[PDB]
Amino acid sequence: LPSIQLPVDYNNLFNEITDFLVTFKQKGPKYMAMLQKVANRELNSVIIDLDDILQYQNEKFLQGTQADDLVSAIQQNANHFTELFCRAIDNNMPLPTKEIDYKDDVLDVILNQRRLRNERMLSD
Amino acid sequence: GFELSKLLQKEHQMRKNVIKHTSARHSRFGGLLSIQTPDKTRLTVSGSQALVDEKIALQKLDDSKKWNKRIIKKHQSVAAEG
Amino acid sequence: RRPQVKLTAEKLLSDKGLPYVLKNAHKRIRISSKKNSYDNLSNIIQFYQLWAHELFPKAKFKDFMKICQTVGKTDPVLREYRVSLFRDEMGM
DNA sequence: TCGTGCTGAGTGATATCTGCTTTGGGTGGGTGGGTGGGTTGAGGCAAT
DNA sequence: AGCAGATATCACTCAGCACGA
Repeated sequence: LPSIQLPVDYNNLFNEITDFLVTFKQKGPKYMAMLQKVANRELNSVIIDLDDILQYQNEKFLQGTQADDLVSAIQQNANHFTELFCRAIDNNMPLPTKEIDYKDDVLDVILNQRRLRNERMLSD
Repeated sequence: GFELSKLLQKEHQMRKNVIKHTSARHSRFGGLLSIQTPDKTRLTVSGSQALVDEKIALQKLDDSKKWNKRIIKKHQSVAAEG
Repeated sequence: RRPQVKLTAEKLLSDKGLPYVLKNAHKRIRISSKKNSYDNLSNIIQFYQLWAHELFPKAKFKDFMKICQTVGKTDPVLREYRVSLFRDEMGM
């Protein structure tokens, strides 16, 4: 498995994606509001507009803090960036603002009981 | 005929006792049970009888086990001694 | 070339084991004169079966019993433990 | 007649290596079948 | 890659004897 040296650093791109999600504005940030809606079970699909990414890159370049070209990286290889964006969204998911019936979901109960079992095992 | 009728009745009683272990619905109905031990740990069993009864649940728990302790029997062929 | 799991004296004497039985076995078990004899037998077997399962999942109940028998016959530490128990109770 | 090893070869058992074959498609055949699939186009034949 | 058959090396049970009690 010989290695190659490609001019892409996924850590910097992940930082770029997180900054774009947190700070981008077009009120509060558009994508922060979208994630808040998703948390309350109001939205089940998030769409990333490449126009917003291009505008954010242009603004960053204008401010003098030139950043990596995220639009081209997304276009050239989009499969990895889906997972990258999913991870970025997960790391910055806001807490729900509308109470929901957690106990109704099977997954919630199963994970809670797995946590209880893990705590019991650790206490041993 | 009298003995045959008596034996048929005996088999009928045995089958009636066996019936309680059979599910009314088909096998693929897919009922899952969770049973709580005295300590807060849950074990999983499958079958309608498990949900409706506890002794059946423990019997199934026992029965499901794979490991068997070896039993050695000292058998002597009668033909050996003639 | 894999060590087998055995019901060793070590196991028996652990916190989950004989001490567990002594600590909480009268509370859970109850023989009732108003209940059928089969029910009382099933209750006792239920308690001991759950304890056994907790202790030593590999074996069945009857198998467990047999194993217990052999262990108790063989092990000298277990013998000591038992004697200790009996002695301490006789002193009360 | 209990307890504790030492001996022991027998009776296992279960953790562990050695060889197909397959998809489907003629780069396995028609002495494996056509009721296990493929399969639309041309061609010859009988009833019409 | 997965599956079915097989080899061989892994333990465990009943077997029985010496000491002493």
